[PDB]
Amino acid sequence: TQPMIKKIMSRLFSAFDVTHLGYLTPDKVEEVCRYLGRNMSDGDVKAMKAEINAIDGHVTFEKFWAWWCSHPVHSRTKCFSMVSADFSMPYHQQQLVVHEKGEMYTPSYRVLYFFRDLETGRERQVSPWHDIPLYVRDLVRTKPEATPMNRYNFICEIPKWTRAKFEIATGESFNPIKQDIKNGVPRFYKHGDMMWNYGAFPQTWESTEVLFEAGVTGDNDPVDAVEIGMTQFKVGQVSAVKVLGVLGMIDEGKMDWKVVCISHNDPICRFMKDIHDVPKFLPGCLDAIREWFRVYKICQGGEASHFAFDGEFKDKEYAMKVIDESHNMWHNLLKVNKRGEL
Amino acid sequence: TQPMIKKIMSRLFSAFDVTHLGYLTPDKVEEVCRYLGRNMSDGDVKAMKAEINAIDGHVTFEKFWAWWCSHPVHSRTKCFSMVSADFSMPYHQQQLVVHEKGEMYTPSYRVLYFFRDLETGRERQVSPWHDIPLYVRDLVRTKPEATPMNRYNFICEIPKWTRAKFEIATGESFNPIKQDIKNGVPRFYKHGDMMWNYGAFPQTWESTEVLFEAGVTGDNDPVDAVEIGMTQFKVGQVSAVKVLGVLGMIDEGKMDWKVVCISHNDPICRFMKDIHDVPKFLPGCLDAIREWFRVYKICQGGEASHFAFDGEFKDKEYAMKVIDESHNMWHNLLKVNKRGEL
Amino acid sequence: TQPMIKKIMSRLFSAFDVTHLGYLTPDKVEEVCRYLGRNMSDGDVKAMKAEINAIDGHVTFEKFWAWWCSHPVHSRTKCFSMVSADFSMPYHQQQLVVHEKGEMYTPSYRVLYFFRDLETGRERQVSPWHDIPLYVRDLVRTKPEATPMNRYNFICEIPKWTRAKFEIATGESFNPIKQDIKNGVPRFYKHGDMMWNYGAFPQTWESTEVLFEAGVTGDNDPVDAVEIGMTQFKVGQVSAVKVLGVLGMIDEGKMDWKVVCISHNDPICRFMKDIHDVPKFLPGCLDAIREWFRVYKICQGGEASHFAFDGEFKDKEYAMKVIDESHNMWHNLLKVNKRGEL
Amino acid sequence: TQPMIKKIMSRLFSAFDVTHLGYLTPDKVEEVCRYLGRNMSDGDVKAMKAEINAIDGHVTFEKFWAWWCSHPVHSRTKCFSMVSADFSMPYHQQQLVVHEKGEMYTPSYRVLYFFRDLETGRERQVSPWHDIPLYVRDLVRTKPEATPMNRYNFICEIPKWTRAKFEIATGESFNPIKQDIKNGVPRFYKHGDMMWNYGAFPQTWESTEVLFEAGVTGDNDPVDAVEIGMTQFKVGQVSAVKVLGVLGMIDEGKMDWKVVCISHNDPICRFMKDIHDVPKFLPGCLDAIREWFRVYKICQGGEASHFAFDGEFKDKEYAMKVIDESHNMWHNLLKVNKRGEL
Ligand SMILES: [Br-]
Ligand SMILES: [Br-]
Ligand SMILES: [Cl-]
Ligand SMILES: [Cl-]
Ligand SMILES: [Cl-]
Ligand SMILES: [Cl-]
Ligand SMILES: [Cl-]
Ligand SMILES: [Cl-]
Ligand SMILES: [Cl-]
Ligand SMILES: [Cl-]
Ligand SMILES: [Cl-]
Ligand SMILES: [Cl-]
Ligand SMILES: [Cl-]
Ligand SMILES: [Cl-]
Ligand SMILES: [Mg+2]
Ligand SMILES: [Mg+2]
Ligand SMILES: [Mg+2]
Ligand SMILES: [Mg+2]
Ligand SMILES: [Mg+2]
Ligand SMILES: [Mg+2]
Ligand SMILES: [Mg+2]
Ligand SMILES: [Mg+2]
Ligand SMILES: [Mg+2]
Ligand SMILES: [Mg+2]
Ligand SMILES: [Mg+2]
Ligand SMILES: [Mg+2]
Ligand SMILES: [Mg+2]
Ligand SMILES: [Mg+2]
Ligand SMILES: [Mg+2]
Ligand SMILES: [Mg+2]
Repeated sequence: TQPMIKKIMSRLFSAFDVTHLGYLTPDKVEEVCRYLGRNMSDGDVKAMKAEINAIDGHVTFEKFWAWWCSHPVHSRTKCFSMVSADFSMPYHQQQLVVHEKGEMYTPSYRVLYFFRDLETGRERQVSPWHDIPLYVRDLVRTKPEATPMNRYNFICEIPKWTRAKFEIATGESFNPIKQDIKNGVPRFYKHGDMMWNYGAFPQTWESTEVLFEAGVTGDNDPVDAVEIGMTQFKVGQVSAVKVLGVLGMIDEGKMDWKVVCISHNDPICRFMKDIHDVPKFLPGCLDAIREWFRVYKICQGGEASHFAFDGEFKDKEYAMKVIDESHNMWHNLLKVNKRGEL
Repeated sequence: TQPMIKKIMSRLFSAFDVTHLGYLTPDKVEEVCRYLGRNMSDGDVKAMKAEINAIDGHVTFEKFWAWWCSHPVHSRTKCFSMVSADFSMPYHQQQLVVHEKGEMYTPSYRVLYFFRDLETGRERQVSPWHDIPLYVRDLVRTKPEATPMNRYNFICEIPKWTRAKFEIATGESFNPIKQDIKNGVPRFYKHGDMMWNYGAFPQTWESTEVLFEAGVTGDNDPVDAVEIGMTQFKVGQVSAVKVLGVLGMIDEGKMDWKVVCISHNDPICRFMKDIHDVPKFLPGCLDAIREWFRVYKICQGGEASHFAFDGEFKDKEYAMKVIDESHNMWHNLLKVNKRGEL
Repeated sequence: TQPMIKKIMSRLFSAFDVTHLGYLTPDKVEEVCRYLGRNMSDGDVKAMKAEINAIDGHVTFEKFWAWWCSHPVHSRTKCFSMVSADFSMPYHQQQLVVHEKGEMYTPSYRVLYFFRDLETGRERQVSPWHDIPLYVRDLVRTKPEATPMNRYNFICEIPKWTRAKFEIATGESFNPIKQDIKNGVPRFYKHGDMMWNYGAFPQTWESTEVLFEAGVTGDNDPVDAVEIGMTQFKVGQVSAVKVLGVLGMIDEGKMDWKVVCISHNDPICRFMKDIHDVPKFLPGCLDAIREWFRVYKICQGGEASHFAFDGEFKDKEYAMKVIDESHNMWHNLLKVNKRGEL
Repeated sequence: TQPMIKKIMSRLFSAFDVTHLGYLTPDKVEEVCRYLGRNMSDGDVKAMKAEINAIDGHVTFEKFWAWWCSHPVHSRTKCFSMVSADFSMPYHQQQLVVHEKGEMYTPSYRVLYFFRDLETGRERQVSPWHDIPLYVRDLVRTKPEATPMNRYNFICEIPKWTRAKFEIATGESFNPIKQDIKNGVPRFYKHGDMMWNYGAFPQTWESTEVLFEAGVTGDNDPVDAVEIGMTQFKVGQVSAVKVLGVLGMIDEGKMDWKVVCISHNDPICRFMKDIHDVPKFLPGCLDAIREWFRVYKICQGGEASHFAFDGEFKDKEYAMKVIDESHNMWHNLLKVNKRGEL
């Protein structure tokens, strides 16, 4: 009798009121009985059609539900096994829900994430880091099996044209987004605005236990992403992106890959197929990204950033390896060592 | 010990070889034992670490698999419950696979559909009509809960700029795509080429038992769709589309809605938000569609088509109602009345 | 006193009524006299200011014009050389004007072209064939001198998705567009609709006096163009296109090049840089174009079309050479031999 | 005998060597004499053909030119009026040429502009401010007379994602672009990078003699433009833009309009039709522009900028009026008062 069962029965009802009259015609009443009764004889069935006929007026869904719930929970469940097979969903869709706890630009501000199970309606808090899938996987993959997958979830921490340095709080339960703290106050970029959507990939971690080719360990954070599309995102907004390449930034002695990606919703996504297409269609974009990350902390007392491969942006095949490997590291962190907070 | 278990263990292994060295270092050997052994003491554990140390040379995944499979299937399963929770997929992705049975443009030609379970690797034949989801539902829905869904699977039967009249064979098991037969020969449009991708929505049916507002029943086929993007699709190709509106075509006395939609991969999808945007950005497109469907059978001995609403293209809210209701009709056809073939 | 002179004086007037009060303030009246009066005697300047101050009410432009036209043709002549240098246009822009003489789809239908000189206001009829520039040349070319030009005027005779075979009438004075006549009636394609904007390049001619490399002479018509953008054009509409390549069609034994081009207003024009990009971004488009032109006359009793280079689409460099050479032929036809009608 | 005459004769030559054999066949030699010779005596035509036939080897253009230049200035004069009418260009296209005088980021750096007359080949230095047309006007306007014009030349001083404050030097002859000087050194924005292409409209001037509606005079500079397309421009690059709206910025007590525009080469230009479409397709763009200009000088010791209309972005109709009026002011500055340098 739970809300999940009610939705199943609601879809069942629609198969007998396809045109949404709002009620069951007499013919439809006999038909839903012939259907529910399929794993019965007439003993429990005779009692069923007689019961529904004795309802007063139009058999609305609401009255049909009432009739259904009035039966004994055991006998219901026998025929319900058929109903459930035909009318339950393949999987329960989870709606990502975002809530703010004010006040923005002060240390108290948080962006919290929840799941709303669309079948049960139950809400639970989740971690944008651990619980948002890194890979966007269709239940039924219709794109041809030849073309390989390139659809990643990107969590936007810092929208295009802004400079409040929001971050997934790796140290707090459920890892809400917060504003980073620098010199005791909420941190704003001093160098200038972030000129692309900036954020991170969920279910990745720049491991402090891994010696990257560059001779350093990781910066202890989710893998960083720069989304170069034309649309400004909201803080905490999550959207599907295509990975194009990656910059081997070494930041304060830690590996700090910067993945270049573009929203699958951008008008030029189709035409950007690897890192080399970015100079062709967005000349100066890669140079500006490399330079911004090279110098941005200098005005803050830091030093110029170093880069592996002499600052070369590696291609997408390489970037997806980097992401895959940080997914493994994240598996080791959360699944194996049970660390949900740093 | 099945292929599904092997993939689970392969992802497990990667969490202890994150950098893909191809083997387990000594430290990693102790760690995978501390992990597998978490629901054990030392009795079954002592036997475990001793067993893995006694492997010769580098513990490759292949040797790790061998060691794992050599244990007694019961004791394995106790710790495996933990492994399965951490490293099994949320759901099994199904790869849509298409096979042709030649020869094209003859009556023998068929396009068959299969599912390849990507975890088990098992293939089964499926119906493009019944088994391809009508609605494209993300497991975790990241688009904000306010913006409503508009992502439908479109099965292309007739590609842009062609005239071989392929159709889902509603009368055959597994409903392969075939070429329609007219006057004893494989059917080609006489009027001209189809100038947009033409096909159908899976899990819909223009019910022969429903009296549509127009005073007729349906044409006994899946709901028809015209995809107006610039890209030509392959025969049988399935892709995600956005519904914009619908034309109330009455064809030979049957309701024969023609849904106007556009590929979510087209460069101008973002800008087309309802049926009214089509004349703005694709002037003449709606007029040509209405006219082509109005007259195309006349040169074949048929009559001009009629249209409800005096030929008005209804908007997307209306088109999605039409699609929703034909989904209900399809539920009644397949689930309730158990008809997989017409 | 021409309307041309009036517009010059209107622009002069605006330079002293910059915010468009609609009239001259006293200080502005003194300033326009000091301007008109260099280099004249103080006698003529003071008398000039006096003539204008003696105007009744507000010195609107319309009254300023009146004063000017009443002024003596002598004093005018000396300063007007200055005025003309400062305020005359570099060249007179001609506005293309299109008029129909009904009735459409009958032999009487004509689309006529005119020029309206925006400075003199005089309208004169012109030939879309002879008088519309083949090359679109900016007065000041701002694109870098490195980038070679690829901006051509395309005259649409047959809009996307239509089949009325309109044509520039090479045989009639001013070469209006008419519907071709086949078998005594206005001609419609029997094969199907034209699925791209179809038309011709002005100031070109497939010479009947030239033996093309293919061993045949030309089809005696302007060079044919297929514009593959997503937007449908109106009959007779002229717009700027980018040339991509050309198909060496031989039609009924005559050279009948089919240039592939795309509108500079199309959303994907920037990404289409040569003929090879068409299969990348519009798969099937080239094949469909070749096939349509190969077979369309067969159903009319004609023969399959032939193609040079085995049906290969030559690239944009080759296509521009063909166009340049047909431009030379047109120069010989019109300028040298004075043939405006065939 | 000018290089201008040589190009005329080159085009004439091509009209008799249409396929570019590179020389004149005998029949073509007779034909060019019959052309040049109307209307002359048979004596002069036969002697002319004889002069050219008496040429050694193949009559290439280069030798044809030689023959022409040696011909007697009398006979030339009579036919050349015909030649000039048939083969001279409507107007001489000027190619914009840009030269740097290093060294960049020092006070010595200059970007100079030239015109190369494509017919005469003569190069002369020009002012990007005065000599580049504000309005982009086609010789033959093919867009329908209904559509009003919205095609302006934009001079980029500060490319997208940069912060070197380059400026048209209003104080120097020919008004080269230089880096602004602030506090004795070449000026860089302290606030951050300019996140859109920034520059100015040629042939405009924010007059110091005009009391703007806001109750202040102008900032004595060309009108400022922010180009919001996705493509980064080079310093000094000139390109055609579509005007969308304008921000009524008051900067240090002076009127300092900020016109919002977008490149006619941008993929989404067609879809942006007025200022209201910018929030539809580039959310946050307007807010970010207003805010950047509001605060950027504060970190330099300056004050927040003021805005007329409470910071509202006025629409494109209003923006074009502002531009038209600043064009009038520029006419008064340059043409009437002869001020090319401030
Ligand atoms: Br050009
Ligand atoms: Br224009
Ligand atoms: Cl998880
Ligand atoms: Cl995918
Ligand atoms: Cl910082
Ligand atoms: Cl199903
Ligand atoms: Cl959705
Ligand atoms: Cl048919
Ligand atoms: Cl025909
Ligand atoms: Cl190009
Ligand atoms: Cl010729
Ligand atoms: Cl500054
Ligand atoms: Cl517009
Ligand atoms: Cl002024
Ligand atoms: Mg940080
Ligand atoms: Mg980070
Ligand atoms: Mg960092
Ligand atoms: Mg980082
Ligand atoms: Mg059919
Ligand atoms: Mg159908
Ligand atoms: Mg039908
Ligand atoms: Mg149908
Ligand atoms: Mg013809
Ligand atoms: Mg033609
Ligand atoms: Mg032909
Ligand atoms: Mg032709
Ligand atoms: Mg300045
Ligand atoms: Mg300025
Ligand atoms: Mg200023
Ligand atoms: Mg300014």
